[PDB]
Amino acid sequence: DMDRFIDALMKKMTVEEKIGQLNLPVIAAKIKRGEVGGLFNLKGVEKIRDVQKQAVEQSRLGIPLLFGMDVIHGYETMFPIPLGLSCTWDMTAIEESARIAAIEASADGISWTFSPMVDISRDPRWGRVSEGSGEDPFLGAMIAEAMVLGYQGKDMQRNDEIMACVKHFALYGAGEGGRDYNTVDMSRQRMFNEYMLPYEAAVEAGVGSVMASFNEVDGVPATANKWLMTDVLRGQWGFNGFVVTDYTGISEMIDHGIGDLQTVSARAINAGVDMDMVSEGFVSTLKKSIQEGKVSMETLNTACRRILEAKYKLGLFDNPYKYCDLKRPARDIFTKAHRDAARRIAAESFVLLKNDNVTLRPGTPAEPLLPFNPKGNIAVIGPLADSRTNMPGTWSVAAVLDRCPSLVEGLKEMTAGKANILYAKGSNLISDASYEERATMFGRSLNRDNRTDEQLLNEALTVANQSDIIIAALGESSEMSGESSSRTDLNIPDVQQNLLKELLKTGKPVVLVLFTGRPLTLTWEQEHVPAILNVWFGGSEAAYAIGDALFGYVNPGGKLTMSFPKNVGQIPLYYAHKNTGRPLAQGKWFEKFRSNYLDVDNEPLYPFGYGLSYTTFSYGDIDLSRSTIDMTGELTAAVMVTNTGTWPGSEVVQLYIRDLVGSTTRPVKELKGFQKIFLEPGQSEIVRFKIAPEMLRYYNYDLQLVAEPGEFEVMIGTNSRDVKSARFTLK
Amino acid sequence: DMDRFIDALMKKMTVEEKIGQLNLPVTGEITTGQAKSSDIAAKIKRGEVGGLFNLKGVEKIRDVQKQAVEQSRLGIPLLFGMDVIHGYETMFPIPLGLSCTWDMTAIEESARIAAIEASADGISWTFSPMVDISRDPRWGRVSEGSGEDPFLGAMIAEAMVLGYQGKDMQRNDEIMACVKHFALYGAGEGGRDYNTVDMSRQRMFNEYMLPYEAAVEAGVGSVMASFNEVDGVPATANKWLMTDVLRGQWGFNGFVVTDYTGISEMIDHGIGDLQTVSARAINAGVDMDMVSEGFVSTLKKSIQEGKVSMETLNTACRRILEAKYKLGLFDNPYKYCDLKRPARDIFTKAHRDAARRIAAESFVLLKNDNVTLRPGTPAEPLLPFNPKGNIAVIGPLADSRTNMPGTWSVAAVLDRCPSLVEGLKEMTAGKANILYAKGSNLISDASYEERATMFGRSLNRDNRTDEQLLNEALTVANQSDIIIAALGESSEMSGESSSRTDLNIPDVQQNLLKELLKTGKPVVLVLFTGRPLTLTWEQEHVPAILNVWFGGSEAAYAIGDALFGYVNPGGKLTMSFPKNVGQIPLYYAHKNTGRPLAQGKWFEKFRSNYLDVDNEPLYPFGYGLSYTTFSYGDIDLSRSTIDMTGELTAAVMVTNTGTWPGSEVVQLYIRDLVGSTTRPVKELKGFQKIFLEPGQSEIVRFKIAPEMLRYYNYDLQLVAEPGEFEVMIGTNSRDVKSARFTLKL
Ligand SMILES: [Mg+2]
Ligand SMILES: [Mg+2]
Repeated sequence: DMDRFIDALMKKMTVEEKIGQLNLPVIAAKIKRGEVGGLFNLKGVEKIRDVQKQAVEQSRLGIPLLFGMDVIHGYETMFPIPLGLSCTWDMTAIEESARIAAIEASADGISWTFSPMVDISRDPRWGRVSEGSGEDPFLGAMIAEAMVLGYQGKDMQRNDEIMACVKHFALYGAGEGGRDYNTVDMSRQRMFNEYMLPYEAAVEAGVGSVMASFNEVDGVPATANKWLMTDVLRGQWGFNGFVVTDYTGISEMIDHGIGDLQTVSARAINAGVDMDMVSEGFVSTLKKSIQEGKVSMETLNTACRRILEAKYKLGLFDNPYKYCDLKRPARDIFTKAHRDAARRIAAESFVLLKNDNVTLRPGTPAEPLLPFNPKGNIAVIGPLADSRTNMPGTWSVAAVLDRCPSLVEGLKEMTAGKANILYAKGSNLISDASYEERATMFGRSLNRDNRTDEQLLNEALTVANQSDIIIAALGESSEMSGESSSRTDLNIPDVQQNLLKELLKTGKPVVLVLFTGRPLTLTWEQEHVPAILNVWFGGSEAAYAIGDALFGYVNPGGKLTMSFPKNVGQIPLYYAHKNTGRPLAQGKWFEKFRSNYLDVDNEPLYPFGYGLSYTTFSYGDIDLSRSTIDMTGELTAAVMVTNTGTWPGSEVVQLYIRDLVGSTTRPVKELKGFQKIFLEPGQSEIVRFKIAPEMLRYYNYDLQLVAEPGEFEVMIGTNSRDVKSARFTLK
Repeated sequence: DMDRFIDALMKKMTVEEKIGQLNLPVTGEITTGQAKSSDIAAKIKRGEVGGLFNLKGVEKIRDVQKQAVEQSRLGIPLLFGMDVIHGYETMFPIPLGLSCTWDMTAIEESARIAAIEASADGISWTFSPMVDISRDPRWGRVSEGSGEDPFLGAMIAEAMVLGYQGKDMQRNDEIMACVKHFALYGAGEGGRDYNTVDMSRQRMFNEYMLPYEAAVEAGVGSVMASFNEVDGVPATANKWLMTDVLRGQWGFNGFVVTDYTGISEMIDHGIGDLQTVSARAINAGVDMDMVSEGFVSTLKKSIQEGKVSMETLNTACRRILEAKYKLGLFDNPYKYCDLKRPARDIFTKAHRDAARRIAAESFVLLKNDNVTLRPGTPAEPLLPFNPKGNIAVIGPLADSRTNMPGTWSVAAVLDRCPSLVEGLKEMTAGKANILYAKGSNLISDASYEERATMFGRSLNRDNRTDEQLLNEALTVANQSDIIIAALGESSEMSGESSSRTDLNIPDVQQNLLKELLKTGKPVVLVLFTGRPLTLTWEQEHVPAILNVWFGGSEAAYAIGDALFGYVNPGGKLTMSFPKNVGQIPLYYAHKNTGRPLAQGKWFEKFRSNYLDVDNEPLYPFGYGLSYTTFSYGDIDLSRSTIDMTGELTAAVMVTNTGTWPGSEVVQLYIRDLVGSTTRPVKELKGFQKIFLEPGQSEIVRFKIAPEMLRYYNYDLQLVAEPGEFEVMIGTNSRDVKSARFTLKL
């Protein structure tokens, strides 16, 4: 068993060797000296197996390395960016995507992924919303569990299972101004009720590791916050794994302004940080701090033991080359089977935001543009129409970017012999050249040239006037989101929106195929464009998935997981908000002396849980099996859902609960369940949710997790806004 | 003594009479909320009323006080309250504008004058000062406060309280003040009034609380509970706030009043029914119920049921009686009911002359670039200029009397204030011709204009086309020697329940501005606003920009004073002006983060920065220009190391290097370089407003002591830690000279 093996190995180690287990650089001589616990961002089973060999046969002790990577939404087969993927509301598919990424990464030497990212954000200015699962902790928690299980399985003993790492602990999504890395501040009550659940869910799913965040919390960088890294993570949640820093998290505490490298390195290990990514703080200062009494041998031994336990649980002491089978890449990476799964999941992720009836043929009743049969001349226009490299999304560091089909390429393939795909670039990404350069970093160039926006527009209008339909492929480049990609404006960029306006003016039907890593401010587009399909960034097979949706091979069933505001001046806008003492009643905007603005109502353009279908669904009234239950009781909430349109399709039936009165103020609703159903036209299904007091608990003023007696409102519907309602009492 | 008198009075009182002292109905003509009261005369007779508010006029107040004194069983006199915010009838600048004077003597003076006028007319109690810290210029109530900084906020709070109350409120021209809104109301989410507030305890104490504490320590007689929740509890039910901090920590001896229907609004907040939330309020330390009738209609039942004790009720009642006693109302119920005072104390020339001086002192010169007026002559700034020829005054703020005083002017006579055109015409009679055109409406949307001009601020929008308005303005402009573009907000685009998601000069006004600039005539933007605006376009394109906020009843004259060079602008901003609303919140006293963007390095991947704009406000905290220029020598520190017992002096020579006499606000900032928690990159810890003649120099000296270096650490201990400090002095928070020193144990 483990405790004896590790007891025995640690009794053999020098202090330098114990310190070395805590070092994660991004070398050959360091491994020989036992100064390396793991490496990251090394790609290829060949390079990795050879680094493992050195560790195993050329260090005094032969301790095997962990090999890490940001395997975030795929290894080479790229699934949608996590924010897009969350809109599937499909935990089975989400688990599957993680399973596949693990199969591919493990095939190539990787034993550890820095995933899932589970940070709640209510602030769409932050580029890293693309990396998460939206604004809601219940859904965030369910996804956290699905991802951990996908990567790790039961117990990481299979050679196609790897160690997951829940990040970024904690509260990194609340950075002020939506500006990445910026100050975070909130009450403890808000932390636990509104931000913490997804981290806790990952811990409770058995996640092997946790990554400490860049932000301060209560004026202490998270990487030195003992309350977080020990008292909450271990003391409250019983986490048995290890904590890694984010990239140079330790030395960045110097800039944060809490001390010199020795001081913050000591504070980090004393807080419960076990492994040091890149900074070399632990390696270069811990011996000196042990000599001065600033860090005890107990503390060092604990950190070391945790690293060794992780290696042992991965089976690395049984076999250092568990994940170095040179025959696996050919069998496991970028296979048709995997790519087909990615295409299926990508189509499932898209959110149909609008699909109004349009007058297509003179005299006929108006009908929607989507879906359409692939025939005639199909214009595909815009700076996202013919880019391979922008398809997979940000966070695709192992992807072969220029191997992904562009939208034009994929639609060409899918329509060959049936329709002509007519391309025009239409516009640059944005007017400002310098902006375009930074927005297309990391190999995402759109090959901007000397052609002016007027030139590009004119060419596009010529093409558009040759066509029967216009697919406007517009929005963000993939690197307008991700890390260090914060925006103060959330529009479709200037020249693209002008292009869109001019395309509409041709009188040809226009479908907006929107690429984005985040919520955008879309009021103009909602007013003027007949059809809006949010495709996020769908991964390496996005082009094919988009064709599937456009041509009706798949009926869109995605639902938003983050509010879409009308303007940046409404931020933060989130569905699970408090009522205030002066709530504006529905339809009363504007009212003086209510909580409202002079210039816009309080509502998002599209709420949490919003998404349309090529069919329609109708909800009957809610049946509650009980009108009252006590602290040990239960009841069932039941609703009949009917497919009332002409298309087979899926619906995400959403369960919300409002605690009407609290000892503290409670949100106007909270997601507490969901079921994704598939119905043929005319078919009905009674959807049942079990409601029990465990679900009704919340962190009160004293941070006691309790359900208080009183009345609750149960709401069920197609999104967080449009719901059927019923009430019951807890005694 | 007071205790004996109050003991005796309380011995006579029924439970209903003690409950009645906690009740504050609304009456009169002033509207500051939705709910209205009824049956007040009979309620007073029954002893069910402790005070009233929104009643204006000494004759009306005297009649009502005579009903209280002569016709209730016990004759207990009423408090009479009003929002006397920046003036009674003689109106000073809106508080946010006034804060830009950086002149505590003038601020105190303005409060003194307001107290003299209000007290002359029956008022014993003002709901002032508002001291809420805000970093969010979307919020309309930034107009009512003193900006984003707690040090300056605290000094202003003291100045206002002292101005209203004096030493002890004994004089008949002294009134009770009420610090509001306790607490954290300026941090409402989205900048949307009344919305959720949430923050850490450390943030509360380091960043938000000091101004409330300063008012308490100045002896403020009352505190107003805020509308927002704090830690999930409406402030009106928050016992930690209203008891533990206010009384427990700060030793407040006065009483707590709610804001307007604050108690019944807790039902909406979602913490229970009227009885439950009223019981919670009084148990928390709330003593007086504004309008809701929570206390009067439910406390007896709660007392019968054991939800509120007799000791709790007695304590709340005693606090109200103590307030009345300290104001001298038991000695003389009619102290403030001198029917002959209004004719001699209100809206006098002396008061109005002071308001005119203080208004000119409040303006902030944001830009004043050289312009070539005529070939062969070197370029000069447009401001100041001699009044001569044809001076155009154009825009929707050009000829509006009622928009001059600003929001929260509930007792002002709005249509008596001169418009800008009227004032400039008076000031230039026989010297220049004042030409006028409205030029544009306030904003394209007529429904918005209506709600923005409520409370008697109509601009008299007509059915003229934008074409008619613009063409008339262009005909004026093309005959004019200079154009005064009087643009910006209407007064009620700020104040309560006036939040904006866009902070531009409104559409049709900005279009007007573009067209005026296109004439090629020289254009001065005289900008009216209650809040920071997003002015990047204007800073690029307009030669001269004078921020006049809302100057009060004499604003038009003060504006003439500045334009014509009778006064040299010396105002400095007290709140950051963002480049766009996507940067909110911007504030100068911010943490470094772990990935600070080095100066001049925008854009850098993997630093804390945005893709589309740099991190900086257009105009930083403390920003303001003059008709002259000031230069700063290097800082001289008297020693480089001190201990906790010591002190040092930071000195710098400031020289007037320009051609005009004028004032400079010399600002002291300190950075605690290393902390056990992260510390702001700077914090204002002092200032001195100096006046220099051209060529004159002055050595400005600041005492720096360890007491100034304290902050609330992780454990909320108010401590100074040993280590390095950076002393910064300069003309605003951005442009500073630096020196370093060490603090030791
Ligand atoms: Mg309840
Ligand atoms: Mg220090």
